[PDB]
Amino acid sequence: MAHKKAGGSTRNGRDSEAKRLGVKRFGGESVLAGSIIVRQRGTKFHAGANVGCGRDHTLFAKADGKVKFEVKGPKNRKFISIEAE
Amino acid sequence: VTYPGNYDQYLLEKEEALRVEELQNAEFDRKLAQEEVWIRQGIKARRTRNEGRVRALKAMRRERGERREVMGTAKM
Amino acid sequence: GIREKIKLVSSAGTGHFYTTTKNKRTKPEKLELKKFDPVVRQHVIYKEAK
Amino acid sequence: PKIKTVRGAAKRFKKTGKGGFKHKHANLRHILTKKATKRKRHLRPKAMVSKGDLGLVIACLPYA
Amino acid sequence: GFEGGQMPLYRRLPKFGFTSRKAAITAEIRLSDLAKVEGGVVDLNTLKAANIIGIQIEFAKVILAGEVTTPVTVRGLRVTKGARAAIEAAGGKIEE
RNA sequence: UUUUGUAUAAUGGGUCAGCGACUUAUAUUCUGUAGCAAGGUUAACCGAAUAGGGGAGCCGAAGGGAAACCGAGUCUUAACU
RNA sequence: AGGACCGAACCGACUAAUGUUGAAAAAUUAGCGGAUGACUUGUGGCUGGGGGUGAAAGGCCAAUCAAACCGGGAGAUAGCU
RNA sequence: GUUUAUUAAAAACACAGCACUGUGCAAACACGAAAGUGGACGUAUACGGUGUGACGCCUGCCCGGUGCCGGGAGGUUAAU
RNA sequence: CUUUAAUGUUUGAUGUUCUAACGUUGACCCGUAAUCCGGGUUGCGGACAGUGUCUGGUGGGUAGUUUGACUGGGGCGGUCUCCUCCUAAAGAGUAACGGAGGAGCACGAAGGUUGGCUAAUCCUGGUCGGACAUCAGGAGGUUAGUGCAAUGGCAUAAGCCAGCUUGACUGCGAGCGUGACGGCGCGAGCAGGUGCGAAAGCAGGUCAUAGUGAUCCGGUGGUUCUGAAUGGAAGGGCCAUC
Ligand SMILES: [Mg+2]
Ligand SMILES: [Mg+2]
Ligand SMILES: [Mg+2]
Ligand SMILES: [Mg+2]
Ligand SMILES: [Mg+2]
Ligand SMILES: [Mg+2]
Ligand SMILES: [Mg+2]
Ligand SMILES: [Mg+2]
Ligand SMILES: [Mg+2]
Ligand SMILES: [Mg+2]
Ligand SMILES: [Mg+2]
Ligand SMILES: [Mg+2]
Ligand SMILES: [Mg+2]
Ligand SMILES: [Mg+2]
Ligand SMILES: [Mg+2]
Ligand SMILES: [Mg+2]
Ligand SMILES: [Mg+2]
Ligand SMILES: [Mg+2]
Ligand SMILES: [Mg+2]
Ligand SMILES: [Mg+2]
Ligand SMILES: [Mg+2]
Ligand SMILES: [Mg+2]
Ligand SMILES: [Mg+2]
Ligand SMILES: [Mg+2]
Ligand SMILES: [Mg+2]
Ligand SMILES: [Mg+2]
Ligand SMILES: [Mg+2]
Ligand SMILES: [Mg+2]
Ligand SMILES: [Mg+2]
Ligand SMILES: [Mg+2]
Ligand SMILES: [Mg+2]
Ligand SMILES: [Mg+2]
Ligand SMILES: [Mg+2]
Ligand SMILES: [Mg+2]
Ligand SMILES: [Mg+2]
Ligand SMILES: [Mg+2]
Repeated sequence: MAHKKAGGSTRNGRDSEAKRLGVKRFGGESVLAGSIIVRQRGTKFHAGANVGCGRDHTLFAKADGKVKFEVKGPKNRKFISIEAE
Repeated sequence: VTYPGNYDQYLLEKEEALRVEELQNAEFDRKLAQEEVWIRQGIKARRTRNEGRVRALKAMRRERGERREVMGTAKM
Repeated sequence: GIREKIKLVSSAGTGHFYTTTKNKRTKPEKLELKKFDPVVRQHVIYKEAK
Repeated sequence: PKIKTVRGAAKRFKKTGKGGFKHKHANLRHILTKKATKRKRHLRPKAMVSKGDLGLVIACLPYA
Repeated sequence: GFEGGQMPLYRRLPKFGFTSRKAAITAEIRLSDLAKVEGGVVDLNTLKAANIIGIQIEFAKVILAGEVTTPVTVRGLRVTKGARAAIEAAGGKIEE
């Protein structure tokens, strides 16, 4: 009897680890110096006042304060800035 | 490798080294040729296809990254 | 895996070396770069080696 | 009998002043041309055994 | 130290250091410990005769680890520069 | 009993009586309790011997460094804000 | 004359039925093959366990054999019931 | 003719016959740490192994592979 | 001293000759009522054979064991680590033998700075010359480009070109992110030297995310840290690296 029929394979089915990108400190959060605000892959958020940009385009605080999200600019490109507290 | 005798001796002894090495080079390809008909052969009913021969074939395919005995008689 | 590892032994005598890679079949010349030598704490000329 | 110590762990950990254990950072034996200098100089100092691993070391070293 | 099959913590990390034979024959003396030995002379023998360091210990050091009252003449030892400031105060002579 | 799940047609037991399964030596850490307290305690052995001797030793009051070494500091480093 | 013929003792075991907690841990009844041969049988010997013996089936070696039985290592080990 | 004592008696095993191969005798070969023993109180028209299997006609091609036999220069190669 | 030729004289390799080791499962004699043994007399081999220690080859004759997991039962087929997108339900994460592709590198410039610049594509005109080459001016505005996949980005360019160059530095590092851990990552700022720029400044590799391997063991360079009586040394340790 022909009970069990042969089956094919799948050419794909491999993937990679998740990089946990995103915003780590949302607006209105009092944050210390040198800490990480948002993890990027490009630059969806640019660096405003008192913040910097790593080689990964990671945005980090420079001096302590509050987190501010703003949309200044001719091309409506979003920034992040930190106040003075 | 060194050689004894006058100059014409070397030409004779070198040609034997080239001929023999040509003779053994073809024999190695002969085994590897018939060890690739076997890798893609059907298994049969409930047999396993010994991996003491699949790994050896893996070592034969890897060994083919070796020197090409004839430099190639450049054509012009 | 064409590139081969090499090291740059210091000319300042103090046994020191940076290591790097080099495409040896397209770069017959030997590197000679000026880099820090922490033993003598000066910028000297580093020449290629093994 | 006395509890035999695990001689392999006694060569890798050393008890500190408040009951902790110091070890030597891994990944600094060979293949050292690839790694960035920032990475190597950070594995040079000693380290502290984490809270999760703490249970497995006090078991291996009963006399120290 | 069996982690289920993966390399255990004590084989995953490298060995370091070397144990010294010299550190097994030295010791430390507390400053509160100088009032126990004898009529006022401190040496290797005057301590190890008072059950203060091991009989097979040939070096010693006196650290600022208490409070000394009586003047004592440390015959030959390696008093630190903090306990020296506490032995000369009480009236103690220090030599080699 | 084992299971996601058993009246289960899944396991075991015919019934009664007797027997039958988390122990013992040494070592190490934590908790309670007792004695002493910057001290605590003896081992073998001696002993008219559960007394009394015996303090050989062990833990603790100091740590840092791979180590020499320094020491309430020490290590790294040419030096650390 | 003959590893000739038919055929009881003797040796074996092809078919069928009964028996399968049997009369019997392989037998009984009815037939069945060899029956002067490479036959069959009594008594006593010899070959010992990774070994023997085997006209060869992994057969037999005390109703047990792809490595006997007895004692010991021994309370082997069991991530399994 | 023999065989699975106890589910298989056969086309399986043996066989007389054939071929190959080893053995010159203190034979090859086998049982034995060894002495020794069987072969054999035998001597190549004999003994051992291997395959085939009365008798009749026959038994074709391949020495590349893996084995075995002969070689004795060269290359590689141990202890000393 | 560089080639060379003999007498010897040490032994080294092949050859032959002898006897005294050794062999005799040849003959004879004795212990001996004895086809074992021992001894003696002779014959034949003879420094061979054989045995002992060391050594290369062969050696399923024998022995001990190994021979992965996932899986829509097992075998066969496929896969096993790393990167990108969807599934993934607008923070993070999230499975299937779900749907699609990639990596195991490259680069002493393709890196650092200081200057300057801006594409695709179509239309029109023009020698060969064209559907598509170079050229000119128009529309258009990144539909182009990026060393190599996909995604996110990029005009202040992160794309294109040129000059000078070695920061593709040494010691550290507040504070964070992500993991059960091992680990992985981003980092202002401090000190020592350096490059470019007139300076303000920027530079601890490359637009970012793959381009990779623990520990043990050993090799190479440096360093009085240690050095089993003492002075060395060996051998260990620390730093850089294979
Ligand atoms: Mg190292
Ligand atoms: Mg494993
Ligand atoms: Mg004492
Ligand atoms: Mg069930
Ligand atoms: Mg119910
Ligand atoms: Mg019922
Ligand atoms: Mg039931
Ligand atoms: Mg069951
Ligand atoms: Mg029952
Ligand atoms: Mg007859
Ligand atoms: Mg008949
Ligand atoms: Mg008859
Ligand atoms: Mg009958
Ligand atoms: Mg039987
Ligand atoms: Mg067995
Ligand atoms: Mg046992
Ligand atoms: Mg049992
Ligand atoms: Mg039968
Ligand atoms: Mg029979
Ligand atoms: Mg029968
Ligand atoms: Mg014989
Ligand atoms: Mg046949
Ligand atoms: Mg034929
Ligand atoms: Mg076997
Ligand atoms: Mg076994
Ligand atoms: Mg075993
Ligand atoms: Mg097995
Ligand atoms: Mg499986
Ligand atoms: Mg999400
Ligand atoms: Mg959601
Ligand atoms: Mg670039
Ligand atoms: Mg510019
Ligand atoms: Mg650039
Ligand atoms: Mg890139
Ligand atoms: Mg010495
Ligand atoms: Mg060394």
